Amino acid sequence: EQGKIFIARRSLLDELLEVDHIRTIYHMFIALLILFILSTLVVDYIDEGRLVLEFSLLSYAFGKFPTVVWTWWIMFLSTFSVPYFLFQHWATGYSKSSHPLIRSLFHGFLFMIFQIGVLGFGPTYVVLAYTLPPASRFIIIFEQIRFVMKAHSFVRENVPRVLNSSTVPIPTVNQYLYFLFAPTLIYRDSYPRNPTVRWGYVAMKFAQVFGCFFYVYYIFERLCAPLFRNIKQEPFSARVLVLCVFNSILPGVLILFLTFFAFLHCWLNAFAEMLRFGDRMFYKDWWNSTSYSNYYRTWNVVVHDWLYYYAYKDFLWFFSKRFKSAAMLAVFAVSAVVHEYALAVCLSFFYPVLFVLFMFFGMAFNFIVNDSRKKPIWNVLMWTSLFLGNGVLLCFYSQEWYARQHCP
Amino acid sequence: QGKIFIARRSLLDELLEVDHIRTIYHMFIALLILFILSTLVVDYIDEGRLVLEFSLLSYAFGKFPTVVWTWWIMFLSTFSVPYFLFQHWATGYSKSSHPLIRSLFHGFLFMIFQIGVLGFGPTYVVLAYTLPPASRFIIIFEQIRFVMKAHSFVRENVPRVLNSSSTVPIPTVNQYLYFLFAPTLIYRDSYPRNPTVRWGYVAMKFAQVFGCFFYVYYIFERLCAPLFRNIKQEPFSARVLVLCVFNSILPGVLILFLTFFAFLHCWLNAFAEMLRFGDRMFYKDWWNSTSYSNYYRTWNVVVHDWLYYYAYKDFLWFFSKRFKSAAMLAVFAVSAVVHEYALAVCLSFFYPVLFVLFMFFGMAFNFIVNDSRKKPIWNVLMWTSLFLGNGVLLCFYSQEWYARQHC
Amino acid sequence: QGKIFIARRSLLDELLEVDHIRTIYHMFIALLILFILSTLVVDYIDEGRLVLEFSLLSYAFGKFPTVVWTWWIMFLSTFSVPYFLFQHWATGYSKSSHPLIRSLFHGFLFMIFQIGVLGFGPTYVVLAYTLPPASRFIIIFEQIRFVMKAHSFVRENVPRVLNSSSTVPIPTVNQYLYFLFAPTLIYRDSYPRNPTVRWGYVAMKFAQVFGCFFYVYYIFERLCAPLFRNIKQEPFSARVLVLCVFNSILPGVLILFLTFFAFLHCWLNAFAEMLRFGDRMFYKDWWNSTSYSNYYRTWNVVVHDWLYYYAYKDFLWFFSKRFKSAAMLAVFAVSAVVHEYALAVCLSFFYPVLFVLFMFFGMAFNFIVNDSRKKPIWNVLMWTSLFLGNGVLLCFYSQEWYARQHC
Amino acid sequence: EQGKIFIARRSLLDELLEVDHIRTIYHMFIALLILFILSTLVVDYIDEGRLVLEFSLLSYAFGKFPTVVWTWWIMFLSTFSVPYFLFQHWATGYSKSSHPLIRSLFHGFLFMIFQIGVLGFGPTYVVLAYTLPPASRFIIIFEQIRFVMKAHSFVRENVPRVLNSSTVPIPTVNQYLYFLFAPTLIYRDSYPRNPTVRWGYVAMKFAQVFGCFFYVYYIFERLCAPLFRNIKQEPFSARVLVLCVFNSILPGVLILFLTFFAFLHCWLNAFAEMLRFGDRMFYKDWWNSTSYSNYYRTWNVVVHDWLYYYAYKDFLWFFSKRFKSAAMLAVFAVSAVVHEYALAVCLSFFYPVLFVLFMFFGMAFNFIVNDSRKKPIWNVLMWTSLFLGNGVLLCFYSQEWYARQHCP
Ligand SMILES: CCCCCCCC/C=C/CCCCCCCC(=O)SCCNC(=O)CCNC(=O)[C@H](O)C(C)(C)COP(=O)(O)OP(=O)(O)OC[C@H]1O[C@@H](n2cnc3c(N)ncnc32)[C@H](O)[C@@H]1OP(=O)(O)O
Ligand SMILES: CCCCCCCC/C=C/CCCCCCCC(=O)SCCNC(=O)CCNC(=O)[C@H](O)C(C)(C)COP(=O)(O)OP(=O)(O)OC[C@H]1O[C@@H](n2cnc3c(N)ncnc32)[C@H](O)[C@@H]1OP(=O)(O)O
Ligand SMILES: CCCCCCCC/C=C\CCCCCCCC(=O)SCCNC(=O)CCNC(=O)[C@H](O)C(C)(C)COP(=O)(O)OP(=O)(O)OC[C@H]1O[C@@H](n2cnc3c(N)ncnc32)[C@H](O)[C@@H]1OP(=O)(O)O
Ligand SMILES: CCCCCCCC/C=C\CCCCCCCC(=O)SCCNC(=O)CCNC(=O)[C@H](O)C(C)(C)COP(=O)(O)OP(=O)(O)OC[C@H]1O[C@@H](n2cnc3c(N)ncnc32)[C@H](O)[C@@H]1OP(=O)(O)O
Repeated sequence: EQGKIFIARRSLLDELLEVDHIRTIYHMFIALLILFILSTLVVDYIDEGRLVLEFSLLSYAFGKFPTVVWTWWIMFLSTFSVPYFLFQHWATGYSKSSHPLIRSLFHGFLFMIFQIGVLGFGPTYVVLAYTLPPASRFIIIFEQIRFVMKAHSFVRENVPRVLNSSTVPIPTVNQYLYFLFAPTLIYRDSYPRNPTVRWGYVAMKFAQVFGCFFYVYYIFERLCAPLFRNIKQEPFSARVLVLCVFNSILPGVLILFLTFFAFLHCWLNAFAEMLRFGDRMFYKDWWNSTSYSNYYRTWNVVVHDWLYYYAYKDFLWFFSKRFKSAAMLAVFAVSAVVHEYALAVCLSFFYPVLFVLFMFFGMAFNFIVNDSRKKPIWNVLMWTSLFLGNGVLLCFYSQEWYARQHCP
Repeated sequence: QGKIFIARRSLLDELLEVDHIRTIYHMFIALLILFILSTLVVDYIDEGRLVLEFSLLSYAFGKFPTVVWTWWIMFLSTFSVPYFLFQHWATGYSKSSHPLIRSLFHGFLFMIFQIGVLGFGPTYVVLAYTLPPASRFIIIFEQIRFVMKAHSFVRENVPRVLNSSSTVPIPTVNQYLYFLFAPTLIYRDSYPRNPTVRWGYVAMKFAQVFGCFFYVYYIFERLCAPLFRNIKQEPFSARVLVLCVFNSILPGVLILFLTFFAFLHCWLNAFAEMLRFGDRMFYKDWWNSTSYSNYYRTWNVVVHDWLYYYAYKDFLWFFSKRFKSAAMLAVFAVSAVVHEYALAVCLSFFYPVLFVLFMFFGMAFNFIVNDSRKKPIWNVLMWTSLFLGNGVLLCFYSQEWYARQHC
Repeated sequence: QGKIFIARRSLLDELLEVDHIRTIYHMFIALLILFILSTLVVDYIDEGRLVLEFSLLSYAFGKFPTVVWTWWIMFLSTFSVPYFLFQHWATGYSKSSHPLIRSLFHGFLFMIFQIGVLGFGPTYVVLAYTLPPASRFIIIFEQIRFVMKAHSFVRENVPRVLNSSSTVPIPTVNQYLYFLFAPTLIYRDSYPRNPTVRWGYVAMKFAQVFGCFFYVYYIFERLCAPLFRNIKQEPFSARVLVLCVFNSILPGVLILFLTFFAFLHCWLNAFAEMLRFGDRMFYKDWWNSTSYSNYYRTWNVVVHDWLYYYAYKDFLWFFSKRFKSAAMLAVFAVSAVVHEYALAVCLSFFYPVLFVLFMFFGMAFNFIVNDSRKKPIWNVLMWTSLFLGNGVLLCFYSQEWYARQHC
Repeated sequence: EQGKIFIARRSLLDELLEVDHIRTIYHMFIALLILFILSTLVVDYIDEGRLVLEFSLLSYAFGKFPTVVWTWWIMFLSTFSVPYFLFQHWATGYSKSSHPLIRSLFHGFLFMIFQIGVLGFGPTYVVLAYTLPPASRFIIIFEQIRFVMKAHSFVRENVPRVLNSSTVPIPTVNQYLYFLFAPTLIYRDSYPRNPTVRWGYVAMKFAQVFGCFFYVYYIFERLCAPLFRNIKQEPFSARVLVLCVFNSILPGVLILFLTFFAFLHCWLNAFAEMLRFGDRMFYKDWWNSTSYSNYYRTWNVVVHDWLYYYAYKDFLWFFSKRFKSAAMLAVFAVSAVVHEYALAVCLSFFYPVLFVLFMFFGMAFNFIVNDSRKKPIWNVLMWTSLFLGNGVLLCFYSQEWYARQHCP
C-alpha cells in the first residue's frame, strides 16, 4: 500500500552494534581510528615540532557565513509562512463558486511562480551574486532543495484531499513548524511521541557528529589536501594523476563511511531525539543491495521515498499504461537533472556526465551480482571495482574542473 | 575431567555467513587487494621496478635441507621409540620380581628419550649451525609439538594399565601415526570421520595459506623493515623508540590478524580436512574474553588444553586442594618457562620478563573491562591499550635485542 | 586383453624359504659382510684411517632442494590437471554441437599438458641448472613415471565413456591419489587390501634398501672409480680399455644383482606393503628366460606391461594384423626412442646405438640357449657372454663419453 | 637298525643341480669362476708380459713320487693278501680243537702286530725316513689310514659271524679286490650293479676332478702363496698377520668348497661309475646341520659311518650301561687322537689343540643355532663366525708352525 508508517525504530546501526561480534568489531574500529590520530599527531610533532593541525581549509570553505545565516533565516520564514497561509486561503473557499478550474489554475500558478522564483531563484541568486564559496554554497543549495521538496510535499499531501468532494482544512501552525524540522520529507500530521527526550543521549549524539565532522576534516586536510596541491600545480595531462587515483582510494573509502555515519545516523538520530520522531529508519543496509528493479536498498531512505512517491507514481500515472520503462527512465532523468544542477551550481562547473556514468557503473555492478552469482569472487570483485571506479571518476571530475575548465 | 570432541567449523566459517559480517569480510578483502595493488602501482611510478624482491625471506629460511632431514629424524624417532618403549612396557606388566623396578628402569629410559633425543637432539642441531631464526623456529615448533604428543601418548595409557583381568589396553600404531598428524595435543583414538575429504576445499585453504603468508611477508617487510633498521642503528636515545612505537601499530595489528587467521583457521582446517578430524574447535572467540579466574577464553585451545589438563590437574594431585592458588602459580611458571625457552632459543637472547609482563598486562586489561563494567568507553580503552601495549613491548624487546646485546 | 592382479610375494621371498636356497642366501650375506669388514680392516692397516668418505655421492645428488620443489610441482601438476581436465571432459560428453569438436579441443589441451608441463617442465628444469647426473636421473625417472600414469589414466577411461544411458563412469580422485603412489603403471580401482601394514616389515625393508644402497655405493666407488679415472685420462689406445673390460666384471655383476634386489624387490615391496597392494608380481624369473617371439620373461614387468598393452595392441589396431611384424618393429622403436632419450638426457651424450646393440646381443644369446639346446655348455657360454658383454659395452660407452666428447 | 643299505642314489648334488633356479645359480657360479680365471690371466699378462702360471709349488710338494708309488703298491698288496689269507686260515679251523681261547688270542695277536707294525709303522717309517714332502707324505698317511680302516672292517664284519656257532667262510678274492676299491669303508659282499659303465660320463667326471684340482691349485698359487711368502719373511710376532687373516678368508672359502666338491663328489662318483657301486650318498647337506646329538649331518658320510659303527657302538658296549657321556667323549678322543696324529706326522708338527678347538667352536655354533633360533640374524652370524674362526685358527696354526716352531 501507498503511504508511510512507524514500524522500524532506532536506526539500522544501533540494532547491530550490540551484537557481540559486530560490537567488538565496532570497538576495534574506533580504537584504530583513535590510534591512527595519535600516530599521525605524535609522529609529525616529534619530527617537525609544529603539531600542525592546519585550520586553513574550512576557514576558506565556510566563507561568508553571516550571509548564509541571514538567507537561511528568510528562506525558513518564507517556507514556513507563505505556502501555509496561501493554501489556507486556497482550500477554505474552494467550491463556494468558480465551477470551472479558473480559481484553481490562477492560484496554483501563483504558488508555482512563488516556488520557482522565490524558492528557486532567490537562493540561486544570493549564491551566484556573492560568488559564494562551495561549502556555504552547498549549505544553501542543500537547504533550498530541502525546502522545495518539503513545500511540494505539504501541497501534495492536501490538494487531492480537498478536491475529492467535508473539505479537510490546513493543519495547525504548531504542527507545520514541527514538520519543517522532522527528519523526513513526506508530510504527515501523525508522528509518534517517544516517551522522553534523553538530554544525555542527544548530548552524546551531538558530540559524535561534531567529532565525526572534525575527524573527516582532519583526515581530509592531512591526506586529501596534499594530493590537491599536487594536482593543483601540474594538472593538465600528466600521467601521474594515476599515482594518486591509486593513493586516495582508502581515505575516499573512509570519508564515504564517516560522512554516511555522521550525517545519516548521528545528526538525524539526535534531531529525532530532540523531537521524539519515532521511525528512525534513516537508511537501509545498502551494502547488501543487488539490483534496482524491485530490490533496491537505498542508502538514503528519505530522498528515495520522496523520489518514488512523488515522481514515479505520478509519472506512470500521466505518461502511459504499460510503458514502465518510459516512467523509470523518467525518474532517472529527474534525479539526474536535479543532481547535475545541484553539483554544477555548487562547484561552478557544468559537467553533466557524472550521475549518468554513476548509473552505468551501478548497472555494471548490479548485473555482475544479479545473475544468481553469490560466489564470493564476484562480490569481492564488485567491491574492488566500486571503490576503484568511484575514486577514478572522482579524480577525473576534479581534474577536468581544475585544469581543462580552468585554463583556456 | 577428560576432553571430548563435539563442535565443528572453528568459528569463522559459521560467523561469516551472517550477512552483515560476510559483507564486512568481503569489504576487508577488497581493501586488502586494493591496498596491495595501489601500493604496487604507486612505487612502480615513484621508484621504477617492483620494490618487492623477497630479500629477508631467504635469510630467514636458511638451512632448509638441514631442517628436512632433522624433521625426518625427529618424526621417525617420535614415531618409533616412545611407541616401541611403550609396547615393551605394556605386555609384561604385573609379572615383575619387585612391583616397580620394571617401572623405574623403563620410565628412566623414556625420560632419557625425552631429555636427550627430543630435548637435546633438536636443540643441539639448532645451536650447532646457529640456524636462521625462522627455520630455527620451525625446529623448536616441531620439537615442542613432539615432546607434548609423547607426554600425552604416555599419560593417556600408563594410568590405564596401572590400575587393577585384561586391564592393559595398548593401541595400534596405525593410530599413533594418525595422531602424530592430528590437529590436537591430547592423544585419542576417538576421532570421527566427516564423509569425505574435499579436494576443492583443501585446494582453497592451501591457496589461502600461501596467499596469506605471502601477504604478511609483503606487509611486514615494506612497513616495518625500515623501522627495524632504524631501531637497529641508533637505538639508545628516546626519539627513535617513540617514533617506532608510534608507527608499529597498524601493520602490527594487521599482521597479527592475518597470521592468526592463516595459522589457527586455515592451516589447521586444511589438515583436519585432509584427516577428516571433525572437532574444529581450534580457537575460542578471543576478542570477547573477560578475565582469568573463571570463564577464560583462550585464543588457541590446543595449547590451553594441554596446559590445563597436564599441569593444573597434576599439581592439584601433588598439593592438597587448600593451596590451590599455589598450584595455579606453578602452571603459570610452567607456561612461563616453556615460553621463555622457546623465545630465547629462537631469538638468541635471554630476556625473561617478556611473558610475565604480558601476563600482568592481560591482568590489568581484564581489570579494565571485567567487573561487568561493559561501558563502551572502557572497552575501547582496553582495545587501544592492547594494540599500543603489544606495539610498545615488541619495540622495547627488539631494542634490548638490537642495542644492549649487539653493542 | 586386460591385466588383472592375482599373484603375490614377488619371487624372492617364496623362492628363498626353500632350505637349500635359504642357506645359499645366508652364505651370500655372510660373504658380503665379511668382505666389507675385511676390506675395511685391511685398508685401515695399510693406509691409515677409513678409506670410505662419501666423496662422489655429494657431487651426484647435487641440487636437491631443486628436485624436491620440482617433484612437488610435477606431482601436484599430474595430480590436478590431467584429472581436472578429464572430469571436465566427462560430464558434458554427447551434448555437443559437432560430435567431436569438444574432443578435438579437449584432447589438444591434454596433449599440450603432456608435451609442455610434463614433457618440457621437467626437462627444462633439468637442463637449466645442468643438474648432476644422479638427481637429473631422479627427475627424468619421475617425469616418465608421471607421463605414463597420465597416459594410462586417460586410456583407461576415455574408451569407456566413448562407446554407446549412464555409460560414462569417472572415478573419484581419492583413488587417483592412491594410484599415483601404487606400484604399477596401469590405472585401476581394483586393488585388494592385505589385512594390515606391517611396520616391522617396512622397517626391515627400508633398513634393507638403505643398507643395499650404501653397499652398492661402497662397492662401486672402491672397485671401479679408479678404473673410471683411468679410462678418463688415457682413453685412446687399446691397452687400458682391455685392462678395464677385463676388470669391470665381478663388481659389475655384484652391483647389478644388488641394485636389482634393492629396487625391484625391496623398494617396491616397502611401498606396496605401505599401500597394501597385494599383487607383488614385480619381476619374472629373468635368469631362466628363453627367447623373444613368445614366452619372453621380462626382468621388470611394470614397464613391460605398459609397453605391451599400450603400444603393441594399438599398433595392431593401426595396421591390419597381416603386417604384425611391422607393428612389432614399432614397439621396438618406441622402447628404443624412450630409452635413448632417458639415457642421453641423463648422460649429456647422444649415443644412439646402445639399446639396439643390447637388443642384438639379447637376440644372439637367445639363439645360443634357445632351440631347446639346454646343454649346460651352451648355458654357461651364454652366462659368460652376458656378463662379459655387459662389461665391454658399458666400457665402450663410458669411453666414447670420456674421450671423444671431452676431447 | 644297524647296517648299510642302498636307498639314496646319485649323490646329493646331482639331485639339486637340475632344479631350475639352483641350476642357474650353479651355471652363474661356473661362469664367475671361468671369468675370474680369464680376468686374472689377461690382466696380469698384458700388464707383466709373462703369463706366469707358476708351476713351482706342486713340483716341490709332490716331491719323491716314485717312492710313494712303490710303497703304495706294496701296501695295497699287503692289505690285499695277508689279512685275506690270514683270516682264511683262521676261520676254517676254528672249533675243530682248542676249546679255550688260546688259538684265538694267539692268531688275533699275530693279526694285531701285523696291523700295528706293517701297516702302522711301515708307512710311518718310509715317510719319516726319507723326510717326505707333505703332499706325497699326505698321500701315504691318507692311504695308510684308509687301509687300516678297511682291514679292521674286513675283520670286524666276519669274526662275530664264525663264532656264534654253520661257520661262514671268507669271501672270494674276486670280491675282496673289489671292496678294496669301493667308495666305502664298511665291508659288504652285497653291492648293487648299476646297468652300465658310461665311459663318456666317467671321462667327464675325471675331467671335472682334474680341472677342479688345477683351479684349486691356481687359486692357491695366486692368492694363498704370496700371503705365505709374507708370513715367511717376518712371522714371529707381527700384528700384521691380522692383515691377511682378513685377506685369505674368501679364497679359504673357495678352497673349502672346491676341495669338497672335487674329492667328495667327482672323484667318488667317477669311481662308483667305473665300479657301478649304487649308493652314491657320499655326503649329506651339511650346511643345514644344527647339532651333534641325534641330528648331526656329517659332511663326510664314509668316515662318519665307520666311526660311529666301529667305535661308538663297541665303546658303549664295553664301557658301561648308562654313561653315554663317557662313550661320546671316548669317540671324540679317538677322532681327536687319530686326526692329531695324521696332521702332525703330515706337517712335521706336534700341536694337538687344533681338533679340540674345532670342536669347541662347533659347540659354539651348534648352540647359537640350537635354541630353536631360526631367526636369520643368528644363521648369518653363525656363518660369518664359521668362516672367520676357521681362517683365524688356520693362520694361527700356520704361524706357530712357521715361526715359533721353526726358530729356537
Ligand atoms: C554510500 C553510497 C555510495 C555510492 C557509491 C556509488 C554507487 C553507485 C550509485 C550511486 C548513486 C548516486 C549517488 C549520488 C549521491 C549524491 C549525494 C546525495 O545525497 S543525492 C542522493 C543520491 N541518491 C539517489 O539519487 C538515489 C539513486 N536512485 C534513485 O534515484 C532511485 O532510487 C531509483 C531511480 C533507482 C528508483 O527506481 P524505481 O522507483 O524507479 O524503479 P522500480 O523498483 O525499479 O520499478 C517499479 C517496480 O518496483 C516496485 N516497487 C518499488 N518500490 C517498492 C516498494 N517499496 N515496495 C514494493 N514494490 C516496490 C513497483 O511497485 C514496481 O513493481 P510492480 O509493477 O508493482 O510489480
Ligand atoms: C666342509 C667342512 C668344513 C668344516 C669347518 C669346521 C666346522 C666345525 C667342525 C669341524 C670338524 C672337524 C673337521 C676336520 C677335517 C679333517 C679332514 C678329514 O677329512 S678328517 C674327517 C673329519 N670329520 C670328522 O672327524 C667328523 C667329526 N665328527 C665326528 O667325529 C662324529 O661324527 C661325532 C663324534 C660328532 C659323532 O657323535 P655321535 O656318534 O658320537 O653321538 P650321538 O648322536 O651324539 O649320540 C648317540 C645317540 O645318537 C643316536 N644316533 C646316532 N646316529 C644315528 C642314526 N644314524 N640314526 C639314528 N640314531 C642315531 C644313537 O642311537 C643315540 O641316541 P639314542 O640313545 O638311540 O636315542
Ligand atoms: C592473538 C593473541 C593475542 C595476544 C595478546 C596478548 C595479551 C595478553 C593475553 C594473552 C596472550 C599471551 C601471549 C603468549 C603466546 C602463547 C602462544 C600459545 O599458543 S599459548 C596460548 C595461551 N597462552 C597461555 O599462556 C595459556 C593461558 N594462560 C593461563 O593463564 C591459563 O590458561 C590458566 C592459568 C588461566 C588456566 O586456568 P586457571 O589456572 O586460571 O584455572 P583455575 O584458577 O584453576 O580455575 C579452574 C576452575 O574452573 C572450573 N572449570 C570447569 N570447566 C572449565 C573449563 N572448561 N575451563 C576453565 N575452567 C573450568 C574448574 O572446575 C575450576 O573450579 P574450582 O575452583 O576448582 O572449583
Ligand atoms: C637385470 C637386467 C639384465 C640386463 C641385461 C641385458 C641383456 C639384454 C636383455 C634385456 C635388457 C635390456 C636393458 C634395457 C633397460 C630397460 C629398463 C626397463 O625397465 S625396460 C624392461 C625391459 N626392456 C625392454 O626393452 C622391454 C622388452 N622389449 C621387448 O622386446 C618387448 O617386451 C617385446 C617386443 C618382446 C614385447 O613382445 P613382442 O613384441 O615380442 O610380442 P609379439 O611378437 O607380438 O608376441 C605376442 C604373442 O604372444 C601372445 N601372448 C599371450 N599372452 C602373452 C603374454 N602374457 N606375454 C606375451 N605374449 C603373450 C599374444 O597373443 C601374441 O600371439 P599372436 O602371434 O598375436 O597370436
